[PDB]
Amino acid sequence: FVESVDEYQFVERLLPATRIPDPPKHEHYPTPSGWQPPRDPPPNLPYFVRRSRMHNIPVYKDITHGNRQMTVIRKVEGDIWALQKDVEDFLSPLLGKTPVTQVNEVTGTLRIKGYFDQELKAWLLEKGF
Amino acid sequence: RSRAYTPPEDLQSRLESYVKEVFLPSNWQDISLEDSRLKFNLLAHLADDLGHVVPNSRLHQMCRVRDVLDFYNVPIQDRSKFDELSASNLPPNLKITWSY
Amino acid sequence: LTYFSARKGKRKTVKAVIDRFLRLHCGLWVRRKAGYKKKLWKKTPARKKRLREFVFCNKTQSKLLDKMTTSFWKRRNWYVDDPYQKYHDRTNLKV
Amino acid sequence: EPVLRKVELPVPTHRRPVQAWVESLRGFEQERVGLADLHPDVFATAPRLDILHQVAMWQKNFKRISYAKTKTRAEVRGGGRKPWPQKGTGRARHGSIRSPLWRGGGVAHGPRGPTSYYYMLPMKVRALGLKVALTVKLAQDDLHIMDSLELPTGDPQYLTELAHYRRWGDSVLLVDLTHEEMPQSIVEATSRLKTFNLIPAVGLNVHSMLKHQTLVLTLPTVAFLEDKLLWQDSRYRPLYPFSLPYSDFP
Amino acid sequence: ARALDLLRGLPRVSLANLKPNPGSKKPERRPRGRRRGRKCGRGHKGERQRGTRPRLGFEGGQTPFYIRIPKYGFNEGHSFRRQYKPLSLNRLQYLIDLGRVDPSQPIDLTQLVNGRGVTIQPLKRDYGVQLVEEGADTFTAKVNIEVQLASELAIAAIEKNGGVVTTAFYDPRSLDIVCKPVPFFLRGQPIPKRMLPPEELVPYYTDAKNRGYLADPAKFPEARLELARKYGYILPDITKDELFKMLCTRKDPRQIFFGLAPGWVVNMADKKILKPTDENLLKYYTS
Amino acid sequence: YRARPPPRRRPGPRWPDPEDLLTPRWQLGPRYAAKQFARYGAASGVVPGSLWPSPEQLRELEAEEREWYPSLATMQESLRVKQLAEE
Amino acid sequence: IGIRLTLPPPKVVDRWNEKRAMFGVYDNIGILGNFEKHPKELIRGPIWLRGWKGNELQRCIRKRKMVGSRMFADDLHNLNKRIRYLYKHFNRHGKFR
Repeated sequence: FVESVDEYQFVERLLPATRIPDPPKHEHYPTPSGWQPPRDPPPNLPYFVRRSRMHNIPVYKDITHGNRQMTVIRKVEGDIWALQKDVEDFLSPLLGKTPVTQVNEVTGTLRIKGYFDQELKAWLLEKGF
Repeated sequence: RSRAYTPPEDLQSRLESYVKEVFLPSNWQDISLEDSRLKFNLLAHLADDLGHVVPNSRLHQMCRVRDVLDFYNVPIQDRSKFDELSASNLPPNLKITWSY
Repeated sequence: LTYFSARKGKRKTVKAVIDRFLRLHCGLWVRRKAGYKKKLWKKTPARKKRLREFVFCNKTQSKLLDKMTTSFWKRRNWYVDDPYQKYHDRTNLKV
Repeated sequence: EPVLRKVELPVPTHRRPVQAWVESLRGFEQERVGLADLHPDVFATAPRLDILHQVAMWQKNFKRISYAKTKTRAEVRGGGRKPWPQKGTGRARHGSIRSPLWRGGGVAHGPRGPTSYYYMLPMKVRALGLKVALTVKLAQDDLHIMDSLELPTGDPQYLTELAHYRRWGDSVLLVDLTHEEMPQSIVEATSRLKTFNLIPAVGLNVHSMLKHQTLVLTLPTVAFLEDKLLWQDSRYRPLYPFSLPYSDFP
Repeated sequence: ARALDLLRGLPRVSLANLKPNPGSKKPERRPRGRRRGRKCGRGHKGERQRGTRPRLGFEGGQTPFYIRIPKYGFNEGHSFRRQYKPLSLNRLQYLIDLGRVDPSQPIDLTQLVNGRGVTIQPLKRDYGVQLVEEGADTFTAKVNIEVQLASELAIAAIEKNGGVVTTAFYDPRSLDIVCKPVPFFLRGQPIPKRMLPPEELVPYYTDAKNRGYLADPAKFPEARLELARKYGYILPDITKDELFKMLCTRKDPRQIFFGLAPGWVVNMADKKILKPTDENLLKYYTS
Repeated sequence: YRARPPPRRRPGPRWPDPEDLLTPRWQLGPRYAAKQFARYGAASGVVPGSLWPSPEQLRELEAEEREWYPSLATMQESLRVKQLAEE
Repeated sequence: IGIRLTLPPPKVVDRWNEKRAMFGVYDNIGILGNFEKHPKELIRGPIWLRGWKGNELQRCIRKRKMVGSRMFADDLHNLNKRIRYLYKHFNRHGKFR
């Protein structure tokens, strides 16, 4: 009425994974999508900006009230005020005036007024974050 | 036992002697102890001789032997504020009493 | 509307709305004009064209209607070839 | 003979590993027998005492079932008839003897039924709460490690005297790995006392360790905590609860 | 590690010291005082004051605005209109690069979801994925992809780099089993056999110009060549490559998983698969 | 104060005896038994053959399939007929 | 007059009792217990709100449909009356609508 066989490997191909896997290497970065791993040994600046659980640069667009455009540089740790100096210097010649910043050294985060997400993603890339 | 500790001057020389037992290369004050076994040996010797063991929250700040020397050159006044207020040679018109 | 159903204890929709208005996921509500299949024999041709055009809803109307339905109807819906899906998003929006 | 340790999991390449002594209990005057390193992002996280507070208030108000009931206007006996006609007397109009005004009546807005105050914080916030609590317990010279919660004999006087000799505090929270492995010596010596609390490692919490002033883990327990609490970071969006089988999880 | 240095001095953290963040707890308003409550906000004596004003939508007895305007079926059959969660080529390339969906093996829907690349709700009528033309250029991968609908630009982008696309239909129950295979194996049931499309979809999955799983396989190459000579890229001839055996693998209709037959019971407690060995059953499932 | 032994799932299959009138109806049919086997296997579970449809159950299932789930020979024929009629 | 004249006997609270010395032990049985359990299933109390929160109306509906066939007659009549009233109130009374 029944027979017990062992070709269970296919079943084991269906069980998902919990841990994100460390992505595999490439002979020429960036990959076609745009990824670029974090430079090793780490860049020498006072601060650091960790990368997300699936390896992107933590710059995040944001909105409130339907007209407060904002950006958030999130997983900083170190002299965040150094990072405020850096980002203010970098953004000044783009807008035409210094950007209105808000630092939060408790959460280790920073934020800026006005959509600059892709600019800062590229900017933190070429510093080695 | 008590906490109070004041840095002996000969401590300086003592440190080097202890380092000699567990390391010959000069510039000795800038030895790096990231090898954990040697760090344990040195710190245990300093603790058992000088009667003052490094705190857990300060054991990572000191990665170079210069930091061991720097930490051991700070004193600790193991006394409540009663004793320091009393020892501050108060003016004639001030009297403090402490019911303990 | 019923803010708490007696059998489950959830909100409820005014089904007079679902058969009257269409949800564009950005927030807009599009409807039809009133008078568009009635007495089309004395309405001048320009009036016919106007009454045949779809039309949006004022802000208070949109908020009222959003209150009159639940969270199922305010949902990103990926239909196969719906003729409205290019309107489910705004672009070049300047407050 | 020295007893060492190395961080098992990966360490990010811009943080050295923190370290802490490994003090035994086989004798009174035997601390600093060993030296262990601990992973940075479970014993060196940013302080974030606010998240600590959120977790403590979650642990207070989520088991809480308030058993308070007060008979409303309709469940206090009697009360049908009008006590007296409407227009006849100059007396104030009243349509029941149990309205909230009248003595012995009901309560207009009182505790209704057995209420639950249950809410669940995202599990990453609770993992981060354990991280913060351990980090703060280490930065304040309060956290201690031990190779094994072993004693020579079971008298509570020994444990209390030892806790007095090393200036631990007034209350110690000893943590061991599994409830079935704790040696009989510590079990005996700690059942009697009030301020010395054993815990199998499955049951740390913000409240249990903020209550106490000394958190005495073990080498197995720090390995365990590192494993689970780090696993809470670098984990996938969950497809279904982890009670069910997963390829790589257990 | 400066904050820990500060904490080394400050007194012990305990439950007497903690506080919320400055801004979380907006303070509570209760009607007591000359400001908060004398009429407690309810206004003068009216019908707002007593709490009894007409249900939401009323308009003072003119015809309600949501009843003047006509009734057109913008949402007529919406409960049964089929839905499809897009999987743009940008997103497929992304998931290929970071190692989340392995492209050596076939990319089924179980793999797209066990890499958490696209999540499709079986309920709410989402039947499956759909490849879409977005960032077709910059797509570069040898991927054997099975989806539930496709656009010919996407088949161009996937075949041009030497790939096989085969559209495939799943039923609601079949889909709910595909997305979440482990909980289904926890139900104890034997695997069902997935069912052929409804009437109005069979033209879609039997024509080779949509890479159907029920079209004539001998009608593929002329379609592929027509596409290649429509988008100006030279079609690669697959059968040389080392991975042909993977790009030739394909589960046949009436099958959900690859190495598993409709009718097998998946015992996960001791790692076994149980099979039915009675003639009537084995003819029922194999059909 | 050795804390209380930690809570656990009851280690084994739950077989509620069918005498007591409190055993909920859903915890007595075959569905629950199938779930018990799927979870804990034949280690402490049931006789395996019960998982598949019984012969009369099979016959009614096949009747349902034959009624509502046509074959694409039939479906293609229906499409061709409708196409000719529309044309 | 609304004030007393003798201090009450000073209550002794043993802050290091059993049930105060463990408040929260196993309150993280999931994040570090292989997720076998859930804190939901550690909280004792009524069968109809072991791990659930709602307003009064929803709470009484749950009490009815989950234990409203074992509860005494007069209590059950009070409960049905309470549902009727809270329905009327929540659905026809208030400032916001």
